[PDB]
Amino acid sequence: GATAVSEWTEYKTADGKTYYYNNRTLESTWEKPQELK
Amino acid sequence: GPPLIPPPP
Repeated sequence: GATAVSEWTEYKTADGKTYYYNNRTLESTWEKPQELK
Repeated sequence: GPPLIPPPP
C-alpha cells in the first residue's frame, strides 16, 4: 500500500511547455506524470 | 554547457 514518485525533472522544450524527463527506466512525459504526487 | 532536451513522446 505505497505509491512511487520517480525522477520528475523539468525539461521544457521550445514550446513553452514543461516537459518532464523521467529517470524511471529512462522515460519521457509530456505533462505532469501520473505518479507526480 | 547546457544540455539539449530530448523530444517528448
